[PDB]
Amino acid sequence: LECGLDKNDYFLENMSIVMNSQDAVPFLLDPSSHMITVISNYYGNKTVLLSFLEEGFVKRLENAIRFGSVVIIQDGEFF
Amino acid sequence: SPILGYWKIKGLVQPTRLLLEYLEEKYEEHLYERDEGDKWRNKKFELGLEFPNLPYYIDGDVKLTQSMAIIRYIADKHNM
Amino acid sequence: LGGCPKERAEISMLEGAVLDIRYGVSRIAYSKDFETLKVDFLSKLPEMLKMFEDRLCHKTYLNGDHVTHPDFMLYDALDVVLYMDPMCLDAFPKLVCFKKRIEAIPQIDKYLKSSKYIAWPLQGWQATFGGGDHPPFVIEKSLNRIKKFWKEAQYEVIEHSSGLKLVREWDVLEQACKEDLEELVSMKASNYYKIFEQDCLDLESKLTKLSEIQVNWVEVQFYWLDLYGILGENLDIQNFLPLETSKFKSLTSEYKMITTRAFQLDTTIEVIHIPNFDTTLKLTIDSLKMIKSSLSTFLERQRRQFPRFYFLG
Repeated sequence: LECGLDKNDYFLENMSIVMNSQDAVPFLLDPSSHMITVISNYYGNKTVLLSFLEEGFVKRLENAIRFGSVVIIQDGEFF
Repeated sequence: SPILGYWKIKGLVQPTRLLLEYLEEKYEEHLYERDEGDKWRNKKFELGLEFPNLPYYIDGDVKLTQSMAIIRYIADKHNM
Repeated sequence: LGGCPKERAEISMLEGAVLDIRYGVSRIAYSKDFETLKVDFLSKLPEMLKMFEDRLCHKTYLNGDHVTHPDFMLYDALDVVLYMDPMCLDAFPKLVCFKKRIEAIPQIDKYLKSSKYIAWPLQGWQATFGGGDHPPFVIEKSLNRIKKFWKEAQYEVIEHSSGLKLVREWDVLEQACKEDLEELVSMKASNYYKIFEQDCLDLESKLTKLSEIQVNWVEVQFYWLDLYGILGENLDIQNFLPLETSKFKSLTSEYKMITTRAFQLDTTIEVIHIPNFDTTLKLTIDSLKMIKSSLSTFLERQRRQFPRFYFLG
């Protein structure tokens, strides 16, 4: 909440689902990209944003994997 | 006459050279000159030694490279 | 010992030759000169390993179907060279096997997992290679690929109709620099790069300065090439613009010496170490852009005199 998650019981449940279990990659859908910033406040400097449409996608993710970078991929539709 | 390969110099075969001269055993040399590196690369791998290398000794189907395997051979050829 | 005098002496000869390799490693491992020596070692290594790959054709272990002593010698060597290089085996599957085979022997495998096993270091703790308390991991391996690429940097150079020599095909190095720079930024996210941290900061400052001169240099190269079409060839054009051609040729001298000094270096990275390069190019591009801008004002003032010229272009 302190980052800026919404008070809603729905949105708390959702966040709990995303965080609590990570044996699998979570897919976030939100029209208002207020959630993209929530996870950014949680992981801070380590937060690296990419998108499956961008040019250097190919390489930048290889750099993200190698050094423990917490990654959010901006266009999940395109994969 | 057995065949000893090394640079035209004392290098890693010197002791062996002495031993040979000690046992008054005759031999012939494959000598690498100062700027003769080609000549080496020319024979380097087509010699059929157990490990190609320098120096090398070759006699009665005794192919030796590794200064130790070589020296021991000369030594053994005189029961030593 | 083996089957017979011959096979027993053969097993001893293997002992010897294996040590001539295991030892070769440790003699350049205490040296401060390690980081650059490995290159020439790993290149020779193949020829030595090869002999063993052959021996291992139609044999289950070195020297036959039963495990022999030389197999345990080569295994020590192997075990040690794989820590230095993880891909020492990759090019020789028959050895990758021999290695796993040893590790597979129930007794051995049970041992490596036991309390009796001393797992690491490889060489006396003082040694440069494989010493110290705990093995580091990838950060160095990647930084080495970055440094390697930059002490090979090669630019298509082609001299055109007149004096100066041109740098063609910008993109490849253009891209590489920016990518390898983004790589160092992501290295800050890693846990164990704090003290190894400092060196990378030096290589980061070296490449961030290479992109500083990369940005301006492509601009210079483009805007000179463009202006050469316009003023470099005719007498009529330079007749109308005298202050412009007298100032173009003065820059043409400087950049001709700047390129030929930078080309003969043979290392594009080495260019950041050259005296007054970012300052020289920033001066050159400024003046080249003042000429382009002067021509622009001349052509439009020509067009306003006879407003048909607006139609022409």
